Amino acid sequence: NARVFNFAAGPATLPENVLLKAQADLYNWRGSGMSVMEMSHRGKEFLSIIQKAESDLRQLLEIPQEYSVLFLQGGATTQFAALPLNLCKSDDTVDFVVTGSWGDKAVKEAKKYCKTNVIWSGKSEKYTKVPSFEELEQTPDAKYLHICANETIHGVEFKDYPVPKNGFLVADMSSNFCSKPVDVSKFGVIYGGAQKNVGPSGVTIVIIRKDLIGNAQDITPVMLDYKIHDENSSLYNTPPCFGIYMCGLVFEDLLEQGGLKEVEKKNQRKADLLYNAIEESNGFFRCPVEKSVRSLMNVPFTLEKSELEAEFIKEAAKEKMVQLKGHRSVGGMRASIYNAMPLAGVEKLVAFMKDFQAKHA
Amino acid sequence: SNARVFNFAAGPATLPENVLLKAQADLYNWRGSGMSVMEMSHRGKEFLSIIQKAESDLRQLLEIPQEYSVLFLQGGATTQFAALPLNLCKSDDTVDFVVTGSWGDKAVKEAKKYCKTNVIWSGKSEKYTKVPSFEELEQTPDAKYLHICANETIHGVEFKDYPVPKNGFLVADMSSNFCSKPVDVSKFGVIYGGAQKNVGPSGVTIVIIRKDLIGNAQDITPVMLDYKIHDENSSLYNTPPCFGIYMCGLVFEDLLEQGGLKEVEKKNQRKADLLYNAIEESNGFFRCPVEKSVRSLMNVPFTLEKSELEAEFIKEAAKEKMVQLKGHRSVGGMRASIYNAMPLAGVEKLVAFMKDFQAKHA
Ligand SMILES: Cc1ncc(COP(=O)(O)O)c(CN)c1O
Ligand SMILES: Cc1ncc(COP(=O)(O)O)c(CN)c1O
Ligand code: NA
Repeated sequence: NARVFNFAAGPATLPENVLLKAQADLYNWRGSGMSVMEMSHRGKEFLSIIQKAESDLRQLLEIPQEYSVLFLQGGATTQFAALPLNLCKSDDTVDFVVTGSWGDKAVKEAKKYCKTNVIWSGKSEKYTKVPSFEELEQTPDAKYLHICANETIHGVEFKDYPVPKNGFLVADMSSNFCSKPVDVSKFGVIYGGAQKNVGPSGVTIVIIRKDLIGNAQDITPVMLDYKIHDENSSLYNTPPCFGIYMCGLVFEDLLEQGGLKEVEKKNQRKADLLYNAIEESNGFFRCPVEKSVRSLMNVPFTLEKSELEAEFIKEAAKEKMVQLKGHRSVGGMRASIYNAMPLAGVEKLVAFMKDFQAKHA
Repeated sequence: SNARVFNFAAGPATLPENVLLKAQADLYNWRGSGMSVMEMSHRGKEFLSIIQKAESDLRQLLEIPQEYSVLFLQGGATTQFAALPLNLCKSDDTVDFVVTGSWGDKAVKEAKKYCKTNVIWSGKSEKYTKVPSFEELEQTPDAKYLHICANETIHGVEFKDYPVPKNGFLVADMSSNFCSKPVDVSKFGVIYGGAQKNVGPSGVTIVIIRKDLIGNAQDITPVMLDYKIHDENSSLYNTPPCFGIYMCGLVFEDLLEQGGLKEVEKKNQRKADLLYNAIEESNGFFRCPVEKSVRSLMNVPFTLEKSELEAEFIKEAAKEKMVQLKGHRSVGGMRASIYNAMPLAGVEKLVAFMKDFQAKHA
């Protein structure tokens, strides 16, 4: 049967023209006589691919030459260790602003390798807000400030960014990467797994200011050492070649769409349809997140009639809208609406919500 | 070339055509699920069926006993060079190594960050052409484990039988001969390897580990390197390399269809013999430096007496659709990597090419 509307939160839906391009290239990429999956990573074909992927990503996000771009394995969770291993001594302090459970996971891992100060946590109001930056009390000698830019489970997204009092800003942008323009120069490090907006799982992108590379802790595994990866242009060991190729296809296609200003407009448009449906529902559907920080990528919502949640999810799936189930601890629903989710999928969901409400009025 | 070439790359490597064509067919919509494998939730029922079948197929192929875990991880074999001593040793423990090539040497260097190392024997002095007699190896009396690289991909040295560890257990990097032949898994505490030679694309690393060795990692172990975390979450602690795992699953299923590892080994031995016999019968025109009894079935390094002709040999072979034959910078010459999926006809073409080349340049 046909392709479904896939609301999965990661891995996620990918552009159909990209998938079909990959299908067409799979057996024999451009007359090279082999698949990307069979290429030497030190061969001229693969080198062309990873170089074009880097150049395309630099163009898309406007990443200047003062920053390195690394294509790594291990997921964002590997970076939770790599960051303080590379950037801190064991007795340095990192500040965290914790706006959901991904930030909390980052804090717990960093505690192995340095000191951590959680200068603000949204937990007491169920992770529904971003703090006022002026009232944060930042540690005066902090090495860096870590945020999770888009909290995938909780639907809380930074629109503006804090200015570190000392040191530099590090952001986990896994679930909103390449969804909108970002002024990279405000950051020391931007990182994220590919598997929401830019490719399949198995590739993690690290964007790191060059003056911060080097001097990792002695216990840093070679495979977590940024200087090693940078000096070898992400080919220290065998990279995730097919994944990097797929990212390259996605980056190329985002440029063809008109770049990130255009991508942002589409994302804002389709998210507004869903949030407006929720707010106009007279409480039938509810989104807990404070309006100004509502994610364009992950939309958590509940039903006033909580007992109807299983029926909602099951009937949506019969209507080809899958993976709408929300997190264990609040229940309800989560609509993930990443760059490649078609406008028509969001419209189908909004129509289904309207009909469901009228039926269970 | 709009025909597929004979691809002698050392990793990533050639893969079976039937596997690639199955992946092509299903890439847009896997089995009416309505999405690609590349778009599936790792916590969803479709992907769970894929990873579970991949593990089941591998357990059958290798005859992995029930008391071993199978982990599908990211990071390559190089990440395991760190994860092994982090998980298995305290910081003042010792690991013994037999070093038969440069991959083992890299494992030693990384392990030193995490524990003490002892190289009992190195083949470096004879340019990595031999395996030591095992009984005379002086093992450390309290060594936690003994590490080998079962197939040294650059040097072409392959273990046929295995040493018996004295105090601890045996760990083997089988990256470049993984699923080329039967292995008595019970002889090992850990077998590991990147998928990218014999069983899949780059991005997936397999670790087969005895369950009683899991747990008790050093406090500084990253969560992503911790065997207990991966095992208790069945390799889904974080987001796994879903598509790579899928691809490995296809390869395992095809290796079972071929008749399993006894059949795979026969084919490997047969095609390797063709190439080694061509070299030995050439009256010194071609030379392999490796001692005969430990010559790899997977990677065949060889040189020309007239070394000035090596560049032409490689360029001319590539015009004849035999690519990636250049050998390592320290010895020059050539390296023919002839993994499971390398067709017999590719080895036949190279041998015929070698014959013609010698006749022409004799
Ligand atoms: C915002 C965020 N951060 C980190 C992660 C962890 O990424 P990975 O599974 O690649 O380790 C996720 C995964 N959903 C995420 O959404
Ligand atoms: C025997 C062996 N061990 C380890 C490695 C390193 O593996 P990776 O690039 O996946 O880290 C290689 C790669 N050629 C290898 O051949
Ligand atoms: Na201090």
